[PDB]
Amino acid sequence: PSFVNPEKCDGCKALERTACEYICPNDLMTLDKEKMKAYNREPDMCWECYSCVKMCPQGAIDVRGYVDYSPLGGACVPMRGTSDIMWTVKYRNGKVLRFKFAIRTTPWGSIQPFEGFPEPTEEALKSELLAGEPEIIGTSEFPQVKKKA
Amino acid sequence: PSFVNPEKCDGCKALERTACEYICPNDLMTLDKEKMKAYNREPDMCWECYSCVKMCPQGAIDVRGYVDYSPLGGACVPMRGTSDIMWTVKYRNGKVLRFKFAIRTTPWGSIQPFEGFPEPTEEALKSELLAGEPEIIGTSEFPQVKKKA
Amino acid sequence: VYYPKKYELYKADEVPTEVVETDILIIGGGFSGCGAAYEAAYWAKLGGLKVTLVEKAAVERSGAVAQGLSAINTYIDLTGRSERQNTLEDYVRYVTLDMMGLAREDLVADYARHVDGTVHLFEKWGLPIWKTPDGKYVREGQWQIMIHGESYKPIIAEAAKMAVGEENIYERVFIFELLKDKNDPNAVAGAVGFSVREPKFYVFKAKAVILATGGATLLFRPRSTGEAAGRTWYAIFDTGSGYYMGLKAGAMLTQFEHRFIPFRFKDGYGPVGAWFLFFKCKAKNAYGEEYIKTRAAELEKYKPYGAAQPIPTPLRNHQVMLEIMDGNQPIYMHTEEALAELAGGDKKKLKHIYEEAFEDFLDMTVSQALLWACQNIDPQEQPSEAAPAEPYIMGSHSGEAGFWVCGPEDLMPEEYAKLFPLKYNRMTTVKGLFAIGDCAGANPHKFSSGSFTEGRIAAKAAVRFILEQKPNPEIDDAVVEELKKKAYAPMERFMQYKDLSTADDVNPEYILPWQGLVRLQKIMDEYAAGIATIYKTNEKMLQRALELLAFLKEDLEKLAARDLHELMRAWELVHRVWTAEAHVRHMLFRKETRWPGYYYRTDYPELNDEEWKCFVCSKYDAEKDEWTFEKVPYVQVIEWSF
Amino acid sequence: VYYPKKYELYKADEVPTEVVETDILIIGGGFSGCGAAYEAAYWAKLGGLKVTLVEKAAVERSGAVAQGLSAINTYIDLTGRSERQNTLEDYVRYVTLDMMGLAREDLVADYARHVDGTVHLFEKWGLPIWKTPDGKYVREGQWQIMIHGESYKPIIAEAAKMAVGEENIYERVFIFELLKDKNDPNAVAGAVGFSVREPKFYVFKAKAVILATGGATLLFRPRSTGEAAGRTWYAIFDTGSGYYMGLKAGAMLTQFEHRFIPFRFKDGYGPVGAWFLFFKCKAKNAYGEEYIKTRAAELEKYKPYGAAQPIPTPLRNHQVMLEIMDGNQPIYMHTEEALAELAGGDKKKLKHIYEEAFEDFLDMTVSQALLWACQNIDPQEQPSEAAPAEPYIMGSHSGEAGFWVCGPEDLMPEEYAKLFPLKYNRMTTVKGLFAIGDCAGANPHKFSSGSFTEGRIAAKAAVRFILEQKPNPEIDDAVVEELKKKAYAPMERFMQYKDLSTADDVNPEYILPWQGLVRLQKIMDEYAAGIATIYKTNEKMLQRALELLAFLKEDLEKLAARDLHELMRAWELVHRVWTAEAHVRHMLFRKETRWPGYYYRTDYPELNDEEWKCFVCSKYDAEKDEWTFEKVPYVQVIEWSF
Ligand SMILES: Cc1cc2c(cc1C)N(S(=O)(=O)O)[C@@H]1C(=O)NC(=O)N=C1N2C[C@H](O)[C@H](O)[C@H](O)COP(=O)(O)OP(=O)(O)OC[C@H]1O[C@@H](n2cnc3c(N)ncnc32)[C@H](O)[C@@H]1O
Ligand SMILES: Cc1cc2c(cc1C)N(S(=O)(=O)O)[C@@H]1C(=O)NC(=O)N=C1N2C[C@H](O)[C@H](O)[C@H](O)COP(=O)(O)OP(=O)(O)OC[C@H]1O[C@@H](n2cnc3c(N)ncnc32)[C@H](O)[C@@H]1O
Ligand code: SF4
Ligand code: SF4
Ligand code: SF4
Ligand code: SF4
Repeated sequence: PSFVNPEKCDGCKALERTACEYICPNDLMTLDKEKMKAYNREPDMCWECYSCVKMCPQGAIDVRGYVDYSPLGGACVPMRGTSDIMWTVKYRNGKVLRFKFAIRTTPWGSIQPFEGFPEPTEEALKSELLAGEPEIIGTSEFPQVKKKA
Repeated sequence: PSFVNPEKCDGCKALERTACEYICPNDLMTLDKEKMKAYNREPDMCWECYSCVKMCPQGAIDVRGYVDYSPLGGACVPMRGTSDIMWTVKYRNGKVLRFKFAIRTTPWGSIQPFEGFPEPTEEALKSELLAGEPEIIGTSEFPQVKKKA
Repeated sequence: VYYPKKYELYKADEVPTEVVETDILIIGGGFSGCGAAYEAAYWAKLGGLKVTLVEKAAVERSGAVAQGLSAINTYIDLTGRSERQNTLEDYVRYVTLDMMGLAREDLVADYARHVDGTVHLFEKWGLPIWKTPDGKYVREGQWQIMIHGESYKPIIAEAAKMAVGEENIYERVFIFELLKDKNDPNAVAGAVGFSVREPKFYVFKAKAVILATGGATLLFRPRSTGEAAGRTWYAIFDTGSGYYMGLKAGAMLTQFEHRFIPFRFKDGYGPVGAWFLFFKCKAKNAYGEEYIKTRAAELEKYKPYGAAQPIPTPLRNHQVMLEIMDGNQPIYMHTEEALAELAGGDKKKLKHIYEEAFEDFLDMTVSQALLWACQNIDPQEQPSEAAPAEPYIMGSHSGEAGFWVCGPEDLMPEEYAKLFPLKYNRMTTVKGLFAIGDCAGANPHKFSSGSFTEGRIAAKAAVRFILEQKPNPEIDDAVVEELKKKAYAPMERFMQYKDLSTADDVNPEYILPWQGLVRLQKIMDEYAAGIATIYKTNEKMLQRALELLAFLKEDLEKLAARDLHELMRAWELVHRVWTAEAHVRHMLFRKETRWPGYYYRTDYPELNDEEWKCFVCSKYDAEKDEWTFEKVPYVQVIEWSF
Repeated sequence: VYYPKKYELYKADEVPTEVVETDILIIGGGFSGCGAAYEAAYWAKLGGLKVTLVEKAAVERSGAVAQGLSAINTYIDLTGRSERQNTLEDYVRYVTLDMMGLAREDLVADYARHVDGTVHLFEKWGLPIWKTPDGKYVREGQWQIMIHGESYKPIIAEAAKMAVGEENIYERVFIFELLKDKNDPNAVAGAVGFSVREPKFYVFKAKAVILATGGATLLFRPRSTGEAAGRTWYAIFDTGSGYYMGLKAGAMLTQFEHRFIPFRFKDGYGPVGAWFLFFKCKAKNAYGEEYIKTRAAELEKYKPYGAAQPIPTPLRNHQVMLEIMDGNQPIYMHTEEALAELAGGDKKKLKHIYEEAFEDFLDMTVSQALLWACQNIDPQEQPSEAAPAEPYIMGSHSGEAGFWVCGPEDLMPEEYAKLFPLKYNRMTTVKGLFAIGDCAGANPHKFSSGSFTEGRIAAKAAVRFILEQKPNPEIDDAVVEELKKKAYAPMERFMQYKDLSTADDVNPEYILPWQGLVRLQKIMDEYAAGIATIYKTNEKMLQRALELLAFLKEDLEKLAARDLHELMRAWELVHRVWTAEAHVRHMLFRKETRWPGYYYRTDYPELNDEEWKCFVCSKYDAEKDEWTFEKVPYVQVIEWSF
């Protein structure tokens, strides 16, 4: 499960919103108003999805494998950018692996949902065609499927 | 697991020791110096042996069946005396059962460990005889057993 | 187990209600939900319709694709953009055979003819797809393509947000029940929910509601019960909410007995799709036996399913189950031999495929890479153990559990239209209520692309439904008030009975969410073909499960919650309990074992194509508190032969 | 899971040491320990010897008999005080056959000839034994007698307290390691422990040490993993402490592969002895079949054990397992049919046996009566489900795992004396170190009366050893200090690394006791023939278990503790891990399946009397970190025939 490093967490007090609290799909990350530092409120409900880890601007969050089957010592640390993500995998025995993968080929927030699409019409609303079809499918005509005689 | 009723618990008034904390075979019962009331500190380690329940002079301890398999509503309440013990079993459906069983045929603290036993001797120390034998066994002599031919 | 730092308690009467009026309400901002929001926004313009998306977490990372995905499991390729083109008829046949003969082909062919467009849009939006030097999409197996999908969900979330508008997206709002037309017992009118960030009760009034909550997990006890109870293979975030609210409303469920048992890397549950299909990895028992071969004979009895290629997943599972029953574990995925064979002595090639192997994990299930690191397992040197996880209920993946939904006018046969009052694509048996993704049953193998696509389909149909029928349901204010009281009842119960014990979590008058969940998991694990019995069950066990679930359902009326987080956990439990009941009743009704490998009815061990080649559909009537079942015979809709 | 209310931290150097000098140190104040204290006090007078008893809890209710017991399972009756007289030869035969041929008959015959006297003393001391109108002890089965034993432990505790004196009983002191003679590497010199009520380190210097810590539970994952993880059938209070300290000291273990799987009422694990033997209850599968009938033939392959009467318990379990594997659950104890049959229409008779039935539960496992109450189960109306629990390791009950101990000079054959430097009754291979009750292996079926009796036997032997050999052990102060540092290391580690995370229980540099325990349970459950595999295992699985236990053992060096309670929990975990390793190594060594029903080696499925009719004994050498195994052939000591 995820855990927060007290030394690196600043409670996102210099930001408009708390990144980890905002991103967690299972509502586990929350702030301890006392310390003004985050923590995982229910670790056994953590999916270890690393969303909080990737979005923490201070890199204060890491993941410690579930105790049920994880010997101590291992770690996977991501450094997510805009077009790619870097990973460092550290083995219990000290071995260190480094990887880098692409994550997006276009600028963030650049999607134009219906770019090139014609306007919808009442007539089209009655057909089987979805927005952009049939051309977005790659064919000039809507794909046909043989019904059993 | 066991649980303490706040309304009946007096953190063991002025007596010399805290009954529940003293008796628990798994060291679960303890006092919250703040409230001056007891509680089970680790319920998933409770054997539901009812030792704490029986020994609480205020009858402030009860047992709520493990949630894993227990529908709400059932209860077993003991009233332990000196020569017998009474039990009341209440079903989830309202059914109520009452039993009473003997627990001791002699006064408490009346045991004389070696009553009537002869004094031990260095010679006797070398035999197979235990304290009180062979008399306490009830046989005409120390029990013999046939060795495999 | 949950131990809140402090209390966050509210009484229903002190919580403000926020009423939101909209035309189309989409419950769940996951892959299918985002697909619906995206497509609805396009057609909504025809009537100036309002589209609203409600998500319990944050759309940017919510749902099954939170970590991203390593491949898009459904891409037909009708023009040759990938390494392998396929036909729609071949795809439909493939899905039906994998379902052991039972699939709504009108629904399968429908999403399949649309899915490729969705995939193309995904790439256009920025999703990096693996490509060969020639520029073709890299195939994993026959139907999937590899992707650099760490940001798969964020990209899709952005598209949905740009389409519908941020002001139409409600996050951190948990929907727990639907609302029906006051003047029509079989028409939806909206839904109710509550914030998990502040004290606010939500009442959504809508003309059409689309269920996109994902499937259900944690119904069954997992193979890890401590912290790792959180390592469910499927999305731990999905708790059968759609199933619950829809079934309560009277929407019919179908194939709810069809759970999915995933065979994955043990404990971490890393993916095996790439290892099997791409890296050509072999699975062997503790004695080096490749059971897909040594257990081939056991599949001959299944005709023609056992001779299909690929072998149906439940049958592949059955082969490993036989090994497990014989006690031939550990079962190994021989990654070391797969990499050595693929590299062929070329060290540079080895480094490349080695990196590809790790990306397959780091882009989708980091826990497996973490497990390897903690256990000092180097895939090029030693094999990894694999195992089937506990059961999960969903309709988008290899399982087809979900609501019985209407198909397109041009493909759906009359045999399948009888139960729908209104014939709109993906609409349930409740008028105005649609179901998509995991929530739509009888049309599996949708996965990410297919789920987003099914959402697009329901969305367009919802707009058509609204403009054609001009629905105008009225919510019942009395019911809303009763539901508002129920919403916060757990908190009020906690406050009312907490003083009975010195310990908050050991009380005789209430159960906390984690306590009721532990109980549910045990019941299902021991009586409903869970891991405890190697997925076997019978009439007696299932009947006992119903008795125990009855006790639990009654005890749900005594749930307690200490904060908003736990209040949500409380309703997530309620949702799972009813989902579990429906699952048990469905398994009890079908007197055959059609999917050995997923579950076995020891009292009806054979597959019965004479009387059970039908979809099992049920309806729960809340007013009468009665379940009714009926059999809908399968009919082949698309042209194909074995 | 454990969540302390507040910290209670101490550094080793801040903790005061209390040195206690005694002659005989008894570790564990349960039934065997109290028997040792009682008898030791008698003979100790011969040399003015000091007898000390140390208990981690309170002797009044500590151990397996905390709730009391409903019967005394071992009473031969050589004169006719009960409804049925028996002979010693028949008893020895009975035990050897139940062990499928492997039992130290010299040890069994020895406690058997002494046990009746112990029982008679118990009654003398106030224990109410059920009696017929004629005044005869009421028999349960052939070897047991019914008792009104709610206060069974308190009565025995009083006897021990009256015998040794309260000034010689140390309670709330956890012993975690033995001390050896500085002057002799194979001689005991005392033990070290710590208080769980205050910061105090204990150093017990002694001439003889008697291990009476009870067996080991919670090594395997239970069938309930939430709060009910606490409902272990055997004493959750016993964690293999004796096994750990003794094996580390170099004392040889025997039959450690022989675990016991109890078949009891499901979930609550209420007793079945009275129901089966006294009430004549039948156990039937879900279809009404009495499987001890339908599965009788399957025991034919186990000649002559399978043709023995009573049928060996492991074989009874085997029949149950066959039913479970075939999917014939639930298995029911038909209490309703038993009560009706016994009452014979007599309402007053029914009321009386009904009270007897509930006493059987209320006097020993209240949870079962509570389970019936919560689930509305009335035994006179409906049957109850039954099932086998997870494995437990002990040597006093139906399991015979424990230390290899010396027998009496008049019964022990030369074949069994070879490994003992000194021949004293119940002494281990380590000079001055004795083992009793659960801690003594190869002589099971001792139960309450026999365990107390074995303690008496060892106690007299210890006094004799002291007066004859006149030992004068010297403790190594350097080792004592090392152990003191180790004792509180978990607390110091918590303080040193807690700042690495905002959550005390999610830290990368340490594991808390409950976290290490969850891990141990999962490993044993999945690889050491736990419930997860219906008690099956093989070489590969056991070998993997050793690898995972190796990781865990290394991680024990990074254990953390937040208070004294958790510090005890930390050491109890340490004790369990080594006990688990020994169990795994023993199961790996014996290449056969002699006790199907308790465990199955799928790679060696048959019982082998040609090569494995021997006791498996092992020794752990701490210095070299090596395990050595030896096979000691069984020889029939007492005269009897199948
Ligand atoms: C969990 C998981 C899933 C898959 C895989 C590996 C793993 C580890 N891998 S492979 O290796 O197996 O092959 C795949 C792969 O590589 N490629 C692919 O295409 N698909 C795979 N899936 C399948 C897809 O991910 C799946 O088909 C789709 O995500 C299903 O979409 P949907 O049915 O929409 O479910 P969702 O989880 O995305 O979203 C549900 C939303 O509902 C929310 N929600 C739930 N209840 C709610 C309530 N009560 N109120 C308000 N909101 C409420 C959720 O928060 C989420 O936002
Ligand atoms: C748990 C259990 C056990 C039995 C039964 C039902 C159930 C639910 N039932 S039937 O239904 O199955 O049949 C029986 C029955 O009716 N009749 C009978 O005679 N025996 C039955 N047993 C068996 C007996 O109880 C058993 O044989 C004896 O108690 C064994 O005696 P011993 O081996 O001495 O174990 P113990 O548990 O009594 O005592 C151990 C002591 O050691 C302490 N201890 C442990 N570790 C220590 C440490 N590190 N430092 C200091 N102290 C440390 C314990 O706290 C305890 O005080
Ligand atoms: S996102 Fe990081 S810095 Fe911000 S509150 Fe969370 S852990 Fe602390
Ligand atoms: S790893 Fe994922 S599930 Fe766990 S806390 Fe972080 S965001 Fe939440
Ligand atoms: S024994 Fe009873 S009155 Fe005394 S502290 Fe415990 S619960 Fe409270
Ligand atoms: S029931 Fe027994 S184990 Fe549980 S807290 Fe009370 S005395 Fe301790």
